[PDB]
Amino acid sequence: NENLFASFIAPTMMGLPIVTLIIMFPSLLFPTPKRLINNRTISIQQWLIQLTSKQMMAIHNQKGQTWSLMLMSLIMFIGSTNILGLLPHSFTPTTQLSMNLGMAIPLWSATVFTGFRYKTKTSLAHFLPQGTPALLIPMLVIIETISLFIQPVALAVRLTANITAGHLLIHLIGGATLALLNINTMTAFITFTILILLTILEFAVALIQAYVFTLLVSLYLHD
Amino acid sequence: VAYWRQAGLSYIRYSQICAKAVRDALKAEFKANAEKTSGSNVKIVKVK
Amino acid sequence: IDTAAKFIGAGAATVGVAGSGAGIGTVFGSMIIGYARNPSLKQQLFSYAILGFALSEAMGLFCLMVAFLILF
Amino acid sequence: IDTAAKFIGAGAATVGVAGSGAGIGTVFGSMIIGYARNPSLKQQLFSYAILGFALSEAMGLFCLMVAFLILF
Amino acid sequence: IDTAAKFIGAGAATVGVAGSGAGIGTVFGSMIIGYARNPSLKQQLFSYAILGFALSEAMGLFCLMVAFLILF
Amino acid sequence: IDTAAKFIGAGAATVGVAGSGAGIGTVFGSMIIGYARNPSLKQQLFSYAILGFALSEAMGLFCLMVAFLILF
Amino acid sequence: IDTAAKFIGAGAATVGVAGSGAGIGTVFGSMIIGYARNPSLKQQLFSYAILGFALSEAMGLFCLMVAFLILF
Amino acid sequence: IDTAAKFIGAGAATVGVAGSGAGIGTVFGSMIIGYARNPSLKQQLFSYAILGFALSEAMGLFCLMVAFLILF
Amino acid sequence: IDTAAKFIGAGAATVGVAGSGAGIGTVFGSMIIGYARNPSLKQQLFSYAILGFALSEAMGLFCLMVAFLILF
Amino acid sequence: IDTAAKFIGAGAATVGVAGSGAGIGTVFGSMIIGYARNPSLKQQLFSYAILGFALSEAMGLFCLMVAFLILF
Amino acid sequence: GQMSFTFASPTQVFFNGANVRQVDVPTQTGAFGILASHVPTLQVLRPGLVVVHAEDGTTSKYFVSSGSVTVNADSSVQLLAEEAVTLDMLDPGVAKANLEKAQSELLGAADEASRAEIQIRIEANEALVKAL
Amino acid sequence: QFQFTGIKKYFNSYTLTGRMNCVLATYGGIALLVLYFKLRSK
Amino acid sequence: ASVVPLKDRRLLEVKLGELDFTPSGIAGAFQRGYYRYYNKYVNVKKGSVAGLSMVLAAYVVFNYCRSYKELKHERLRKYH
Repeated sequence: NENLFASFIAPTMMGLPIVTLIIMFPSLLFPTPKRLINNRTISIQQWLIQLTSKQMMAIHNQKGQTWSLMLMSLIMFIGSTNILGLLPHSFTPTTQLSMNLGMAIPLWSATVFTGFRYKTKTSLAHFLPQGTPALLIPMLVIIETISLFIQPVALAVRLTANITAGHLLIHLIGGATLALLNINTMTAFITFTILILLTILEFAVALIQAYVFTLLVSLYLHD
Repeated sequence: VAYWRQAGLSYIRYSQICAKAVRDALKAEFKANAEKTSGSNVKIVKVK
Repeated sequence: IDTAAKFIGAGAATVGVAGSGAGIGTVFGSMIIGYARNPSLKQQLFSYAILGFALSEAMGLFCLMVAFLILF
Repeated sequence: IDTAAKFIGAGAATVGVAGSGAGIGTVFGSMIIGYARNPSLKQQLFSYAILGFALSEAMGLFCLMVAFLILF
Repeated sequence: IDTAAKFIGAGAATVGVAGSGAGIGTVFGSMIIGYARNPSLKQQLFSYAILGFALSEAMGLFCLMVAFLILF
Repeated sequence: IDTAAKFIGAGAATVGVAGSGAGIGTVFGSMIIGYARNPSLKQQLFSYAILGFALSEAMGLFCLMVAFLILF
Repeated sequence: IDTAAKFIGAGAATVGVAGSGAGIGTVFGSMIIGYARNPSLKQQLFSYAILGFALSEAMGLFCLMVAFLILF
Repeated sequence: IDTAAKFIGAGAATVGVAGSGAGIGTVFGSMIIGYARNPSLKQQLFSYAILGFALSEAMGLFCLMVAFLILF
Repeated sequence: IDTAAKFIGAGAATVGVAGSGAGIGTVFGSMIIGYARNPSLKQQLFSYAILGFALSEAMGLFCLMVAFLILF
Repeated sequence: IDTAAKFIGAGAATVGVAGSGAGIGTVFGSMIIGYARNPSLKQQLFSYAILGFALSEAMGLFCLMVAFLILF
Repeated sequence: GQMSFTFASPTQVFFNGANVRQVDVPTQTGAFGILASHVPTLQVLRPGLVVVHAEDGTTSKYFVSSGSVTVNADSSVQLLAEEAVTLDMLDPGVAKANLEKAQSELLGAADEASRAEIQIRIEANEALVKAL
Repeated sequence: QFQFTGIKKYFNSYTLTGRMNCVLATYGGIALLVLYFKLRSK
Repeated sequence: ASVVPLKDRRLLEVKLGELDFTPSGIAGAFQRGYYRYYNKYVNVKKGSVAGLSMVLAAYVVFNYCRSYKELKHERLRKYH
């Protein structure tokens, strides 16, 4: 009975203040120069695109490369609006589940209607995998279609659910420091747990690779 | 892959050393059999 | 009456993460034996450690999503 | 009493993802080692992991759909 | 109270489909590590995964059909 | 009240077939990397495959007979 | 109320027989890959499997033996 | 009701030997694929697999020891 | 009813924090098979284990606050 | 009603240690295949298994201490 | 069974073409026993022993400097060796001082090629001292 | 109004399939209604 | 008022870090921006911290105002 942890009971509030300012604000962090040589703070933004435009280009190698100049705009928005919110009292728009159901469905259904305007038969004859055996046709095409319509829900809900899960352990491990007016040795160890956990919460960049990329595979496979 | 790889060496370079490292460890009765090999006979002259 | 049922339905929901507590244990133990064979870590071998990590934590944290909704 | 048994009813069925929560750790821990031995990932050797992931994350959200349909 | 056991019974009965979750994460990952060493997939290599997928799937949907037949 | 304990334990028993769903995955998984080296398939590979399949079943089916024993 | 504690101890104890059913998929999976190196099979290669199979099932039956004690 | 708390606990603590049941199934799944490279059997290959068994099943057996104290 | 509801939501949450012990069995264990192929020891080899050891424990000490979140 | 919670709580809290044994068989099941490739026993390999048993059991044996404070 | 154990050297031909049971191969990625339908593998060797097992009472002992296996499709393994030396003609007294010699010269290597080479030399010299 | 002709060659290329927010719009309208419906019955 | 807020960002951006006007940012006003922290963020030479870390320090104290109404907590006194 040496080190008694404490807790504080307080509501954890994802309120909704004025959003249409907060959305526009990580656009003005990135400038664009009309010059040949630039000014050594855009120049490391301009290099960072060159890299990851050469990995969502290499797989496709089609005349579906026209689509890929948009997919690098999709990575900078939720790459920024997940990285701004680590600050003391900032607010992330990708916390709320509303816009992510408007980021999945106008993009996911832009893929199944891409081959249906050109191929019209073999896009969803990709439901036929192989040299058809007999005992498992109905066990297959009720499975590979129930794992198609999961994909818009599978794409949006994986983003909202772990981003907000980062924010609660920021509060709760952090709030247990404030309410630790018992023995002062254990206060540092909870603080040292925080400054490790904030390094893990720069996997909010790592979770945007797993949103543009499984949009490519959900584009490359259909087209 | 090992430490000789990513260093600039090969297997024939590996085989010349661990032959001599064995062959120098012999007693001083079978020394002439280390001279039986005697790889220093062939010479190399280049075109340029 | 359902105040306990608020608890155990949350108290049982949390142990569904116990897969992904081991599922990332595979992908980091399985990387070092993919690395000691072939020391080219700056290539795409380390990039398949994080996407395997992120796709496993994507199925990791949202099991705790159903935990709070039963509470709150 | 209809409400309370629903609250623990979805709590037990949360952990159906715990099989897919670590079954996705193995198959993405087995392409770290199959790309290490033979660098030919751009053929079948990557599309056999996503096809491994589609037919294994079909069963993660498959059970949470039941834990919703027992709740409402 | 009779329907109260009808709901919590299918709550744990669909945990048996999680066993077809982590059990399928291996047999699709073993067609990664054992493909590069021997490219003969159109022979019985892919065919012994489809048998390995389906007959591992048959114990997945069987523990789903218990949760229907316990409730109705 | 008698139906309350019956309808939970029938679902509480059939989580025992989940562990059979795990062990059945390796048997069609290791035979993939077992046959990939050594194409001597019509010999005792497959005969050791079918014995391995129908033995993990008998640790899954044996609970299922006990699972129906609870109901009757 | 006296009957209800019989069936939770019946349902929850039978769960543990799932684990040893997962174990004998490993040892019969590993005999397929051990034979494909060195066909010395009818010697202690195969005999170590029947060593291991009897020893894992002895644990799982030891789990199942308390199901008949605590029910009765 | 006071006797009911005795019954509910041990069937829950029973299942802590399920993983230790499979935790001895893999230590014999190694010595198949371990011996089949290097026939140095009667030496410390087999003598180590003895130690891994009796250590791991003891930690399963202590999980059954607490099942008796909940029972008694 | 208050101290009744709190504790069985707390014990049933701490099951998930030994659900990541089975991962560091693979993380600390698969260092062995990597170290024997190549002894480049104080390279990223042992340090990739720390990226495995403390990230898999980071899902272990994940749920332990959530258990003490429902202690109070 | 206090007695009905203390006994289900610790028996629920014992479940996780099954996760510990199911990884601790791997950390000697990798040392069997470790020493059988390269006889480097008396050097750093065997001491890692001494660390490997000591580490993952500390993820396990703490969960038993969780069961005691529910009981006491 | 039905295994022509070929094994030779440039100087003198050792156990050749004879049906011998089990062969030890000292190899990077460890030693592996040859069991009568062993899977064909063209792996080259590291320094170490070959303890070859026959029905003639007891096994023989040799030592390969740097060899190569080519076990074929049928049951026919061919082993080669640059220096398949016998052990008893080795002198332990000069052999120990080499191991402490090269480790003393590790940090005198101003390049990156020879620094692997002295790591080769201690590995070849560690190979004999466990053997003897 | 020059936020158009810089990207007007891009629009009628891919908005043939990309500007199908009708499904998104339909879902949104329904979502607002259900919320209102549950607050109507409180 | 639109040409008023537009001439805040344009004037500020050129002055804070980089633009005969492009090399004016090559020396940079980062030496002017430096003295606020203590010395330590010295890496602003070509990845410029004080150019960026002022906006993000402005967006924090702007969002401290909205939260102030909710987390009051203050007694009939001052803190330590």
